[PDB]
Amino acid sequence: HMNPPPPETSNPNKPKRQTNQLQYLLRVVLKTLWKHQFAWPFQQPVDAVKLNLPDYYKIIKTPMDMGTIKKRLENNYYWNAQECIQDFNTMFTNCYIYNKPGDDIVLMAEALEKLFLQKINELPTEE
Ligand SMILES: Cc1noc(C)c1-c1cc(C(N)=O)c2c3ccc(C(C)(C)O)cc3n([C@H](c3ccccc3)C3CCOCC3)c2c1
Repeated sequence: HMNPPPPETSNPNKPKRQTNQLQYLLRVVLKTLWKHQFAWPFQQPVDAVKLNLPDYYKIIKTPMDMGTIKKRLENNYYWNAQECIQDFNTMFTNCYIYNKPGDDIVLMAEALEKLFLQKINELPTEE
């Protein structure tokens, strides 16, 4: 079994705009989650080959990780903040679907999600 290529993070055909919400998602949300004590497994795609998980990419068809989110924000890949919020939600839901409730990785994802939800509640109004 092989890992798939990582998610796309740049498309120069996609229109680009800088908004206070997108700036907040990179400088505040992504930065805060990146620095969390439990963030390291979420900083790059699930390495199914290294971890010998041949079923991971049979179950998870929409993989997502924070390394991908960081690059999509830097590349102005998202036109609206909701597309970015969806990617974080996909990353958390993937972890919950693949792993058993109560497993260490799930507890780590739940701690990151609690922090994420706190920062999203503080999402600034569109300027
Ligand atoms: C995120 C995420 N969501 O679902 C999974 C599935 C993951 C996910 C993603 C990755 C990754 N980015 O490659 C890694 C990862 C990378 C390297 C290592 C080494 C070789 C240093 O030991 C262990 C790793 N685990 C463990 C695991 C290994 C196998 C099964 C479950 C957990 C976790 C690590 C945190 O402490 C609880 C155990 C990962 C879990």
